[PDB]
Amino acid sequence: DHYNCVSSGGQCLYSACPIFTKIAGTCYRGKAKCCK
Repeated sequence: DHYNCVSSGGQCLYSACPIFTKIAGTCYRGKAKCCK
């Protein structure tokens, strides 16, 4: 979720995770990706 993502150094994004990151969970009731 958003809290876990952000406090674990990730970013919440609805798009593909950007270059040099990869999916590591979700955010925003599962609608977005957590990218790290």
